[PDB]
Amino acid sequence: MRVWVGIDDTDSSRGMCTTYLAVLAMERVERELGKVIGFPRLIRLNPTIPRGNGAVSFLVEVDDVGELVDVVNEVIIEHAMLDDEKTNPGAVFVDEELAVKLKPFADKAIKDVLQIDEALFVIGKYFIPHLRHKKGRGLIGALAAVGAELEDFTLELIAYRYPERFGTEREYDEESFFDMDYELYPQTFDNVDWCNDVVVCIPNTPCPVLYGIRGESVEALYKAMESVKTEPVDRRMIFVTNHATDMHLIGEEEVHRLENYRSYRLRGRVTLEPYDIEGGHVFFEIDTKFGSVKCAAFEPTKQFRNVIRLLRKGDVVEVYGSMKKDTINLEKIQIVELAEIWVEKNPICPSCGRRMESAGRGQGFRCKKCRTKADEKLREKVERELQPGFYEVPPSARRHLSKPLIRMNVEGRHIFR
Ligand SMILES: [Mg+2]
Ligand SMILES: [Zn+2]
Repeated sequence: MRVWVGIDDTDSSRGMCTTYLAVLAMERVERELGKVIGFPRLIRLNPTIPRGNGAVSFLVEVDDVGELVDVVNEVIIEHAMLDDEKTNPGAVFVDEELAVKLKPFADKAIKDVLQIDEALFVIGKYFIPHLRHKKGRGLIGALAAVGAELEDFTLELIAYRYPERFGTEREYDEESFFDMDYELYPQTFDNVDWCNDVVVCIPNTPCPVLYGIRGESVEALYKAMESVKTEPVDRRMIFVTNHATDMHLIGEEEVHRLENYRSYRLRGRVTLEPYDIEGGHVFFEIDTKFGSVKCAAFEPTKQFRNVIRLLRKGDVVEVYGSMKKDTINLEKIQIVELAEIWVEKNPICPSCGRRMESAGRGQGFRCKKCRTKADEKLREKVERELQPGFYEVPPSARRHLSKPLIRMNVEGRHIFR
């Protein structure tokens, strides 16, 4: 029997994660019960809920479901850090035929906020077998990993370390990764920030992941793997993911009001012009269908603040990001229509080229150093530095679910390698 297995909430801010444990589980199943069918899936959920918010599923074929539960159960007891207060493992076991009924659930988990009671209701309703070793908060993610429909998807090859070296500093050749990026980009993407000289695919944490490489094909991913120079790789796995799909984005048309803890694409026109602040942050405001909305480019977006700092009143713009504390964290932005600015100003002297000074209330204008004259004010359309089109935050600040420009089929994209 083909059964989908879902798991979340295994993470300890010290030595275990989500994906690692799912690989172990996969190994055990493969050896005790049956075969894992296809690739496992890594499903990131609402990225606003109080880094790295992702559940995992995989398809297996086994003879008996009750044994499957037990196998996974034991994997959890042995490997998950159950003592850690922020670790409430959940897992579910769903007939292939029944996964489809969970698409809406998954959707809501990715875009919205969910309660445990809902997860439980669904489980009771379909007599879904499940594990909840502590709190059942992890059953939300487990159910979502199983239900999620992936129209668009990307792949990530995740390489894990040898246990012996968990918690220690990683060893790797930096150039290795920049070189790998030159070769394969964009079949691999967002693994390096050229502008900021950062290897993005290598985490900063006491976790089992050595590196994770995002990309479009299995071919490219394994190519990336062979070119890269690191300390030895123990386990390795490719997941189909909802990374880089903007799957979390609720469009303005979809909704009456805006809420915090949700993410949006919405168009507006600038009202309150941009202004820096206290910590290296650049705010502004736009008028929208929902009224006045605060947008923000925080310090960690670096050069992306430069393009934001430009725009002026009335500019038509479309914004992408999460709402926290009633302001939108910009991930991406489109300059749609540039505001036309007219200006009436003093005439430029034709000889010396400097600005003509007034000559009195009705007396027109003059340039005294030449012997020159003119009667009416020069009238120019203001020419601004900001081109229309699309702009995004640099890779070192890309959020997991943020669809990067390179993966969009649009005109006027401004990408800075
Ligand atoms: Mg998680
Ligand atoms: Zn002059």
